[PDB]
Amino acid sequence: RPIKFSTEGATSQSYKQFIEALRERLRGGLIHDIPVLPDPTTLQERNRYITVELSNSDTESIEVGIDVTNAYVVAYRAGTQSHFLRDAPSSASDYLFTGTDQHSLPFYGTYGDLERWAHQSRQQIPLGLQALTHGISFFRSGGNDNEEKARTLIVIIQMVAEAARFRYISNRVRVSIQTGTAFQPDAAMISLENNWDNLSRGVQESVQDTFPNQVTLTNIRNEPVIVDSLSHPTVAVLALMLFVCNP
Ligand SMILES: Nc1ncnc2[nH]cnc12
Repeated sequence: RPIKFSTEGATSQSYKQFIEALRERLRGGLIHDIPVLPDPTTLQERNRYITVELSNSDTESIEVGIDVTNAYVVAYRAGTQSHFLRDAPSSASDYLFTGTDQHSLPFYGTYGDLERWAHQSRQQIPLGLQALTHGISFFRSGGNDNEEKARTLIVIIQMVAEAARFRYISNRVRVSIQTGTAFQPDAAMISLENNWDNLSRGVQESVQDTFPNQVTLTNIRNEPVIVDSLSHPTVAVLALMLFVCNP
Protein backbone atom coordinates (compact mmCIF):
# COMPACT_ATOMS: atom_id res chain seq x y z
CA ARG A 1 0.00 0.00 0.00
CA PRO A 2 2.40 2.71 -1.18
CA ILE A 3 1.76 6.39 -0.58
CA LYS A 4 1.53 7.75 -4.12
CA PHE A 5 2.60 10.97 -5.81
CA SER A 6 2.23 11.57 -9.55
CA THR A 7 4.02 14.26 -11.51
CA GLU A 8 1.35 14.13 -14.24
CA GLY A 9 -0.85 17.19 -13.84
CA ALA A 10 0.57 17.64 -10.35
CA THR A 11 -0.72 20.65 -8.43
CA SER A 12 0.03 22.56 -5.26
CA GLN A 13 -2.84 20.64 -3.66
CA SER A 14 -1.85 17.16 -4.88
CA TYR A 15 1.69 17.59 -3.58
CA LYS A 16 0.41 18.97 -0.28
CA GLN A 17 -1.90 15.96 0.12
CA PHE A 18 1.01 13.60 -0.59
CA ILE A 19 3.24 15.19 2.07
CA GLU A 20 0.36 15.24 4.58
CA ALA A 21 -0.28 11.52 4.06
CA LEU A 22 3.43 10.78 4.44
CA ARG A 23 3.65 12.87 7.62
CA GLU A 24 0.65 11.12 9.12
CA ARG A 25 2.10 7.66 8.47
CA LEU A 26 5.50 8.67 9.89
CA ARG A 27 4.18 10.24 13.09
CA GLY A 28 4.84 8.22 16.24
CA GLY A 29 3.55 10.78 18.73
CA LEU A 30 3.72 14.39 19.87
CA ILE A 31 6.37 15.97 22.10
CA HIS A 32 5.70 19.55 23.20
CA ASP A 33 2.90 19.49 20.59
CA ILE A 34 5.35 18.70 17.75
CA PRO A 35 5.10 15.38 15.86
CA VAL A 36 7.98 13.01 16.53
CA LEU A 37 9.03 9.83 14.74
CA PRO A 38 8.91 6.52 16.65
CA ASP A 39 11.57 5.51 19.14
CA PRO A 40 13.55 2.91 17.16
CA THR A 41 14.27 0.82 20.29
CA THR A 42 10.59 0.01 20.90
CA LEU A 43 9.49 -0.17 17.25
CA GLN A 44 8.56 -3.51 15.70
CA GLU A 45 10.65 -4.07 12.58
CA ARG A 46 7.53 -5.08 10.60
CA ASN A 47 6.37 -1.47 11.12
CA ARG A 48 9.70 0.20 10.32
CA TYR A 49 9.74 0.57 6.53
CA ILE A 50 7.16 2.14 4.21
CA THR A 51 7.00 2.71 0.46
CA VAL A 52 6.26 5.80 -1.58
CA GLU A 53 5.33 5.46 -5.25
CA LEU A 54 6.53 8.27 -7.53
CA SER A 55 4.95 8.17 -10.99
CA ASN A 56 5.21 10.11 -14.22
CA SER A 57 2.23 8.22 -15.71
CA ASP A 58 0.24 5.01 -15.31
CA THR A 59 3.09 3.08 -16.97
CA GLU A 60 6.20 4.90 -15.66
CA SER A 61 6.74 4.76 -11.90
CA ILE A 62 9.31 3.91 -9.24
CA GLU A 63 9.09 3.18 -5.55
CA VAL A 64 11.23 4.52 -2.74
CA GLY A 65 11.63 2.84 0.61
CA ILE A 66 11.68 4.97 3.75
CA ASP A 67 12.92 4.19 7.29
CA VAL A 68 10.25 5.58 9.64
CA THR A 69 12.77 5.90 12.50
CA ASN A 70 14.52 8.76 10.71
CA ALA A 71 12.55 9.39 7.46
CA TYR A 72 15.61 8.24 5.51
CA VAL A 73 15.36 7.06 1.94
CA VAL A 74 17.13 3.70 2.14
CA ALA A 75 16.28 2.14 -1.24
CA TYR A 76 14.44 2.52 -4.51
CA ARG A 77 12.79 0.10 -6.91
CA ALA A 78 12.14 0.02 -10.63
CA GLY A 79 10.22 -3.05 -11.74
CA THR A 80 11.92 -6.27 -10.64
CA GLN A 81 15.15 -4.53 -9.56
CA SER A 82 15.81 -2.61 -6.34
CA HIS A 83 18.82 -0.64 -5.12
CA PHE A 84 19.82 -0.07 -1.50
CA LEU A 85 22.04 2.69 -0.16
CA ARG A 86 25.38 1.41 1.10
CA ASP A 87 24.44 2.41 4.67
CA ALA A 88 20.88 1.09 4.55
CA PRO A 89 20.13 -0.71 7.83
CA SER A 90 20.63 -4.46 7.62
CA SER A 91 16.90 -5.11 8.13
CA ALA A 92 15.76 -2.79 5.31
CA SER A 93 16.18 -5.50 2.67
CA ASP A 94 14.19 -7.97 4.79
CA TYR A 95 11.07 -5.79 4.49
CA LEU A 96 11.44 -3.59 1.38
CA PHE A 97 11.23 -4.84 -2.20
CA THR A 98 11.60 -8.46 -1.11
CA GLY A 99 10.25 -9.80 -4.41
CA THR A 100 12.96 -8.01 -6.42
CA ASP A 101 16.60 -8.57 -7.14
CA GLN A 102 18.19 -6.36 -4.49
CA HIS A 103 21.40 -4.53 -5.40
CA SER A 104 23.75 -2.49 -3.23
CA LEU A 105 24.56 1.00 -4.42
CA PRO A 106 28.23 2.07 -4.27
CA PHE A 107 27.54 5.25 -2.26
CA TYR A 108 26.19 6.05 1.18
CA GLY A 109 22.90 7.90 1.58
CA THR A 110 24.55 10.87 3.29
CA TYR A 111 24.63 14.23 1.56
CA GLY A 112 28.41 14.14 1.80
CA ASP A 113 28.72 10.96 -0.25
CA LEU A 114 25.82 11.73 -2.58
CA GLU A 115 27.30 15.15 -3.37
CA ARG A 116 30.71 13.55 -3.87
CA TRP A 117 29.30 11.05 -6.38
CA ALA A 118 27.07 13.66 -8.05
CA HIS A 119 30.01 16.08 -8.40
CA GLN A 120 27.47 18.71 -7.34
CA SER A 121 26.37 20.11 -4.01
CA ARG A 122 22.73 20.42 -2.97
CA GLN A 123 22.99 24.16 -3.65
CA GLN A 124 23.79 23.45 -7.33
CA ILE A 125 21.13 20.80 -8.06
CA PRO A 126 17.69 22.05 -9.19
CA LEU A 127 14.53 20.91 -7.42
CA GLY A 128 10.96 21.02 -8.69
CA LEU A 129 8.51 19.04 -10.76
CA GLN A 130 10.73 18.73 -13.82
CA ALA A 131 13.72 17.58 -11.76
CA LEU A 132 11.57 14.91 -10.12
CA THR A 133 10.03 13.86 -13.45
CA HIS A 134 13.52 13.53 -14.92
CA GLY A 135 14.69 11.45 -11.96
CA ILE A 136 11.72 9.08 -12.08
CA SER A 137 12.37 8.45 -15.77
CA PHE A 138 16.07 7.91 -15.09
CA PHE A 139 15.51 5.30 -12.38
CA ARG A 140 12.81 3.54 -14.39
CA SER A 141 15.15 3.34 -17.40
CA GLY A 142 17.74 1.54 -15.28
CA GLY A 143 20.66 3.63 -16.53
CA ASN A 144 23.92 2.73 -14.77
CA ASP A 145 25.32 6.27 -14.46
CA ASN A 146 26.17 6.49 -10.74
CA GLU A 147 26.68 10.27 -10.91
CA GLU A 148 23.09 10.72 -12.08
CA LYS A 149 21.91 8.10 -9.58
CA ALA A 150 23.34 10.20 -6.75
CA ARG A 151 21.98 13.46 -8.16
CA THR A 152 18.55 11.89 -8.55
CA LEU A 153 18.54 10.70 -4.95
CA ILE A 154 19.51 14.21 -3.81
CA VAL A 155 16.38 15.46 -5.59
CA ILE A 156 14.04 12.78 -4.21
CA ILE A 157 15.42 12.99 -0.65
CA GLN A 158 14.72 16.72 -0.49
CA MET A 159 11.34 16.71 -2.24
CA VAL A 160 10.09 13.77 -0.13
CA ALA A 161 11.97 13.30 3.16
CA GLU A 162 13.18 16.83 3.91
CA ALA A 163 9.77 18.13 2.80
CA ALA A 164 8.11 15.76 5.25
CA ARG A 165 10.39 17.01 8.03
CA PHE A 166 10.17 20.77 7.46
CA ARG A 167 7.12 22.91 6.70
CA TYR A 168 9.42 25.49 5.08
CA ILE A 169 10.67 22.91 2.57
CA SER A 170 7.32 21.32 1.72
CA ASN A 171 5.92 24.81 1.12
CA ARG A 172 8.87 25.79 -1.08
CA VAL A 173 8.38 22.68 -3.23
CA ARG A 174 4.64 23.35 -3.27
CA VAL A 175 5.33 26.85 -4.64
CA SER A 176 7.67 25.42 -7.27
CA ILE A 177 4.92 23.07 -8.47
CA GLN A 178 2.28 25.80 -8.31
CA THR A 179 4.37 28.24 -10.37
CA GLY A 180 6.18 25.79 -12.64
CA THR A 181 9.49 27.36 -11.58
CA ALA A 182 12.40 25.18 -10.49
CA PHE A 183 14.56 26.26 -7.57
CA GLN A 184 17.91 25.68 -5.90
CA PRO A 185 17.74 25.14 -2.11
CA ASP A 186 18.45 28.41 -0.32
CA ALA A 187 20.72 28.78 2.70
CA ALA A 188 17.75 28.54 5.07
CA MET A 189 16.68 25.24 3.53
CA ILE A 190 20.24 23.89 3.66
CA SER A 191 20.64 24.89 7.31
CA LEU A 192 17.38 23.18 8.24
CA GLU A 193 18.48 19.98 6.48
CA ASN A 194 21.82 20.13 8.30
CA ASN A 195 20.33 20.71 11.78
CA TRP A 196 17.30 18.41 11.97
CA ASP A 197 18.83 16.26 14.71
CA ASN A 198 20.05 19.31 16.63
CA LEU A 199 16.60 20.93 16.55
CA SER A 200 14.85 17.67 17.46
CA ARG A 201 17.25 17.33 20.40
CA GLY A 202 16.77 20.94 21.50
CA VAL A 203 12.99 20.55 21.64
CA GLN A 204 12.97 17.19 23.38
CA GLU A 205 15.72 17.97 25.92
CA SER A 206 14.38 21.48 26.59
CA VAL A 207 14.15 22.59 30.21
CA GLN A 208 11.50 25.26 30.85
CA ASP A 209 11.27 25.78 27.06
CA THR A 210 15.04 26.42 26.70
CA PHE A 211 17.49 24.31 24.70
CA PRO A 212 20.43 22.70 26.53
CA ASN A 213 22.55 23.25 23.40
CA GLN A 214 21.85 26.19 21.10
CA VAL A 215 21.30 25.69 17.36
CA THR A 216 22.56 28.03 14.62
CA LEU A 217 20.40 28.31 11.50
CA THR A 218 20.52 30.61 8.48
CA ASN A 219 17.54 32.73 7.49
CA ILE A 220 15.99 33.54 4.11
CA ARG A 221 18.29 36.59 3.83
CA ASN A 222 21.47 34.52 4.44
CA GLU A 223 21.61 35.81 8.04
CA PRO A 224 22.42 33.39 10.91
CA VAL A 225 19.59 33.00 13.44
CA ILE A 226 20.27 31.46 16.86
CA VAL A 227 17.59 29.08 18.17
CA ASP A 228 17.62 28.21 21.87
CA SER A 229 13.99 27.81 23.01
CA LEU A 230 10.62 26.19 22.22
CA SER A 231 9.15 29.70 21.69
CA HIS A 232 11.56 30.64 18.91
CA PRO A 233 9.37 31.32 15.84
CA THR A 234 11.65 29.18 13.66
CA VAL A 235 10.65 26.12 15.77
CA ALA A 236 7.22 26.17 14.05
CA VAL A 237 9.09 24.98 10.93
CA LEU A 238 9.45 21.45 12.37
CA ALA A 239 6.75 19.13 11.03
CA LEU A 240 8.45 15.91 12.18
CA MET A 241 11.20 15.45 14.75
CA LEU A 242 13.78 12.71 15.06
CA PHE A 243 13.20 10.84 18.28
CA VAL A 244 15.90 11.85 20.77
CA CYS A 245 14.40 11.36 24.23
CA ASN A 246 11.14 11.51 26.08
CA PRO A 247 10.83 14.80 28.01
N1 LIG B 1 19.12 9.18 2.44
C1 LIG B 1 18.54 10.20 3.09
N2 LIG B 1 17.20 10.16 3.28
C2 LIG B 1 16.62 11.17 3.93
N3 LIG B 1 17.17 12.26 4.46
C3 LIG B 1 18.49 12.27 4.25
N4 LIG B 1 19.38 13.25 4.64
C4 LIG B 1 20.61 12.82 4.20
N5 LIG B 1 20.57 11.68 3.56
C5 LIG B 1 19.24 11.31 3.59
